[PDB]
Amino acid sequence: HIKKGDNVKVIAGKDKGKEGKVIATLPKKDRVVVEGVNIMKKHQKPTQLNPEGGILETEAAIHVSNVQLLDPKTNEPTRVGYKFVDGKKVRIAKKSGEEIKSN
RNA sequence: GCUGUAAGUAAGCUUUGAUCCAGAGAUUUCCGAAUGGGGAAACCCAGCAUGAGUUAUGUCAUGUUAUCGAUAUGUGAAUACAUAGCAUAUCAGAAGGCACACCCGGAGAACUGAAACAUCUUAGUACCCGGAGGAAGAGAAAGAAAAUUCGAUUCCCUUAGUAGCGGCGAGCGAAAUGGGAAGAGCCCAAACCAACAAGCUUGCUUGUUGGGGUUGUAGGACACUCUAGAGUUACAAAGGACGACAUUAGACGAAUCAUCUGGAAAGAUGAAUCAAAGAAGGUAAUAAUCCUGUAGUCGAAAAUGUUGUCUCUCUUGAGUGGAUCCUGAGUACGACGGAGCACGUGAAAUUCCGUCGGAAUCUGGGAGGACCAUCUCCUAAGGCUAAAUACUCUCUAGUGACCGAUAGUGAACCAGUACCGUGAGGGAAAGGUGAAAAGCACCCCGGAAGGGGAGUGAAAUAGAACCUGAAACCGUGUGCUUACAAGUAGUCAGAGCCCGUUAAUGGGUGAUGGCGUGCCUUUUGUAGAAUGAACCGGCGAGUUACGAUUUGAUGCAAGGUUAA
RNA sequence: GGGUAGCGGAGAAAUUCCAAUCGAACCUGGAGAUAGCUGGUUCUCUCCGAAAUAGCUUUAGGGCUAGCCUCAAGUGAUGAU
RNA sequence: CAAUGGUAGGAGAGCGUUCUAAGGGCGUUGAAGCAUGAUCGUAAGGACAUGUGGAGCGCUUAGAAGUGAGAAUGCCGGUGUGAGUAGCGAAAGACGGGUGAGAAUCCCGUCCACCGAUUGACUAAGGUUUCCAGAGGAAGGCUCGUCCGCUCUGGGUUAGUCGGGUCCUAAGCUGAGGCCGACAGGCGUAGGCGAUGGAUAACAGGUUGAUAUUCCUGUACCACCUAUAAUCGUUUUAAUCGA
RNA sequence: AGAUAGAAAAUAGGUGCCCGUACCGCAAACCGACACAGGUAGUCAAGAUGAGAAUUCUAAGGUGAGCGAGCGAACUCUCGU
RNA sequence: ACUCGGUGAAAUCAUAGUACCUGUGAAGAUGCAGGUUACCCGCGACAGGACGGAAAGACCCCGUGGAGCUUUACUGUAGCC
Ligand SMILES: [Mg+2]
Ligand SMILES: [Mg+2]
Ligand SMILES: [Mg+2]
Ligand SMILES: [Mg+2]
Ligand SMILES: [Mg+2]
Ligand SMILES: [Mg+2]
Ligand SMILES: [Mg+2]
Ligand SMILES: [Mg+2]
Repeated sequence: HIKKGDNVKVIAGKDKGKEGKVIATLPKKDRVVVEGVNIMKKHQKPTQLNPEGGILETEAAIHVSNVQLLDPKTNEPTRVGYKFVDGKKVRIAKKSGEEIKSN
C-alpha cells in the first residue's frame, strides 16, 4: 500500500522502469494516478461548461499492484513494513531504516 | 479522504482525529393485536386534565380515556339480612405475530392397494384447529424375568421381516434378551403432633400455621437410644463480588530480479529467495516472493452468553422392637358400547373413554397373554426431574467427480415484480463493450434517425441492442446448366463445359439412358387417401435408496464376518 | 345500499343460474391420485433368433405356467434320415 | 475348411459427451468454440491445414454419470409459407391561403353536407392527470402526419351557505355482559355503524390557458363569541334558562 | 321534572374547521383484451307539421367518423324498377 | 370484388419439377405398370379431387374407467318411534 504523494516506480504496462509522483489515491478501487503514467487521449466535445474541446491528454489510474515505493536511501525498489514508534504505525523501507511520507 | 446506489455540477466537510468501523444511548411520523368512538389500514370525530393562543369564541400542544383479568376498597336491588349489580383505584397479568421446520394434544378424509368391492389398505396420512418449548413427550417400577434383573426414562444396532395379526387375502408387524450413547433421584398426601387462632369446657375437638415421614429387606409414625451434607437442571429459593478463557471492532505478519514475445506478462528463458505461510482471491495473460491475505502471534471502552471460586441461602442423621395406627375411593374392578396396544369388544389379561354398578385395607392389593392353585416379582389410584434424541427462519466459518443463465431458486438483472383474475390465487421474459470509458474532438450528406471519413483502442463486422455469433430464413454477385417436357427428385452409366487438391486412379455442373411410390408409429398386411412432425436450434424418458436371487471377481475356508 | 355459497344456495321448473362451457363453480392442498389404454423412449457394429399356440383365468386387445428363443455350466451318443 | 438376411428378443465387443484421481503435455509465436476442405478407420467417429476467435484445453490409465434425439397433435425461442393476398371497424366532402425536409390527412377561411328527445348542454357511478401552454416525432394512432387521449418541460382543482363529515335513522352488519357451541366459533340484548331516504343558512354578474352557488364586484343570510342595552325583575316563578 | 340572581331590547365589532372540486361521463378517458357498430342510472330539451318526447327539414350547439385515388367485369351484399 | 399509391395478418404445411385413362394395390392413385396427352411464367375466375381444413367421432363397441339418477340390489346411514 502507498501514500498520497510519495514517489514510486511502475512495473506494469507500457510504463515500467519509470518514476513519478502520485497525485490521487481513490482507495475505494485501489487505483492510483501517477504523473506521466498511462497518458490518455480523451475526445472532449465543445459544450457550455467547456467552450471548445479537443483531445485532452490527462492521466488515467492504475492498480496499486503496479507501483512500488523507492528506498529513500538507495532508490532501490522495495516493499514496505511497519514499526511501532511510540505506538504509531510508521513505515519502513524493509531493506533499510525509516521512510518518510510527508507529502 | 468523503458527501450511498448514480452518473453527474453545485455548495461543502475533513489531520483540532472528522470519514468510516464496532459497542452503548437518544430521536423513532401514520396504520396494524390496535386499545378514546368510528372506519373502505396508513383516515375521520371526540371526552377529561393540563398548558399555548385569542378581549373571548373558533384553534393548537402534551398526557389520558378500549376489553378482559386479578386484587383492593365504595355502594348495593327484586327482599329482611345478604347477594346480584354498579362505581372506582392498582398491576411490563392476557391478547397479536411467526420457521411452510421439530414437538404434545382435539378432531380427522379420499383417490389409492385388494388386479371389482363392503371388512381391511392408503392412515391415524393430508388438511384443519388448541398448546408449547428450545427442545418437547417419557421417566424413577403395582417394571421386565424364571434372572444371578440393563435395576428410572429415552435413543442407536440386533433380535427380524422372526413370534404373531390378517375377507388368514391384500397386506400389517413387534417385544424381551444381548451390544452401545447417556452417566441423577426426588418431593407432597395419610397416620401423628409441641404450641397456638376459632366452636367447645378445655374432656372433646376444628384449622392450614407448621412440623412428621413418604416405602416391599414392608416403609414410615409409635415406643425406645442416638450425634449438630445440599443448592438455584428435579431435589426451597433470591442476589453482589472477584477472577478465568472465549465473541460483537481490529493489529503485526517471510521472501524476485533480469531478458524475450506482447497492448499488457504472472508465461517462456536464466539466475535467486522465503516457507509454522505453495489455503484463497485479485492484478492489462497462467504469481509462494506485486496487492489483499495465509501459517503464526497479538488485541478490546463497552454490552453480552459462559465458568472457578468466595459469599450467600437452606438443614438431622441412625438403629431396634412392633401392641395399635397409617400408606393416595366413587378408585381398582365388573357389565354394555367404542378406541389403543404388531394383535379386528375380543381372552383382552396389559390399557383407556362414555353408561350403569362397585371392593380390600398387610392377617391386604396388583402382575407373570383364557386362566386359575402354588411360586416369583411388585406396591396403583398425587407431583417434579438434566443427558443421550428431533429440526433449521437465522448468524459465523468452511466443504462439494453440485448448476454454470432453456441450468441452478420462480427470481444471478429493482421478482412474488410485469402481467392475468372480482377475489382466493396464478405468475413470467430478461447476465456478458473494453485492460482502462479511453463511450468516437472535428469534417462531410441528412430535418432527424442513420451513415462515411478522421481520431481512441491490441481489436470498433469490440460503438453502447456492444464477447464468441451456428441453423432455419432473406438478399447481391456469378462458373455450369435449363423454355417437346409426365419428375418420393436419388442412384448408376456417361458426353460437353469450367476449375486445380489433404495429388488421388482430383473438384464443380450435368445433354442423354437404366433402375427407383419419403420417414416414423401401428399392424396379418401401409407409397398409403391410417397416425405423427411447417422448418432450425436448445431442453426433453429404465435412475437412486434399501432387501432378495444369480453370474463374474477377490480375500480365506470348517470356518467367514461384523453392526451400533 | 344489502342478504342466502357448493354434501350449499336460488329457481312462474329449463338439469335453469351461481363472474364468457355447472347431472354439481373456482382456487389451492392430498398429488407425480389411478390409467390392464394411446403416444414417445436418444450412439455403433458383431453372433444367434422367435411366437401370434395349449391349459387355466370377472378371462377374451390383460396375466400365469407350458411350448417356441438366447446365454453359461454340466451330461457325452442319447438327436436326425 | 465351414459360417455371416433378419423383427419381439438374448449375448458380446466397442465409438462418443461432462466431471474426478494420477502421470505426461499443449497454449496471445493464439486455447475452446465457429466455418471451409478433394484426409483416415469396418461403424459409432478420429485427425490435419487455412480463416474468424481472444483464453483456456488436450493425451494415457482408471473411476463416476443430469451421457448421445427425429417424430410424444412434446415445451421454449427464432424464421418461414398462405402473400404483397384478406383486412383497413357503419357516415361527405370540395377548394383557396399558411405552415414545413415532407401534406387528401395539421392550422385559418369560404362553400357544401350530417345530428338536432340529440352526435347538444349538465350531473352521477367508474377511470385517475387523459385537463391547460410551449416543444418534439422513435414508438402508439389499422394510411400519412408538421397532428393528438403519444412523448419532454412547466403549469392547473380556492366554499360558514354546493355534495358529504359533521345531525337522524331503515334494510343489513357488528354486538359489552349473556345463550349455545369438540377447539375454531354461531347466535343475540342494551348500544353502535350504515343512505339509495329525513333535517340543514348564497343569489346575480364579471373573470383566465386551465377553476369558480368556491375567486372578485354587488347585495344577503345561518350559527357562535365579545362590548353595550333603553330597566325584564322574590331569581321559586322571570326579559326568560331547559332534559 | 330541575336550574338559576340573570341580558332581552332597539346596536357595534369579530369568528366560522376536514373532505370532494381539473378532466371524460350514450364515451377514443367508463364495463367489453382494441381510438371495438354492444352496455352505461338521472336532469334541460326550441321552431315548422301534428294529438304526440311519432315523422321529414331546421334553430341553440356539436360533427364530416384515422386510409385513399381510379375503373364502373364476373360473383356476393344492400336498394329501386 | 378488380387496377394503382400506403399499411399489411391467419388457419394450413413430411421434401416436392404435383397430368389423364385402363389396371395393380390395405380391395376408391400428382407420385406404382402400360398407354395417351402436354413449350416456360403470370392475372382474373369455379369448386371435382388432394378420402381438403378446423375438433385424438355429437353414432357404435370395449375398459373388472368415471359421474349424475332410480329401486321390493347389497351394506350402511342422518333422522323418527
Ligand atoms: Mg401421411
Ligand atoms: Mg397423397
Ligand atoms: Mg399433421
Ligand atoms: Mg332447495
Ligand atoms: Mg345446461
Ligand atoms: Mg377431413
Ligand atoms: Mg378417439
Ligand atoms: Mg351431444
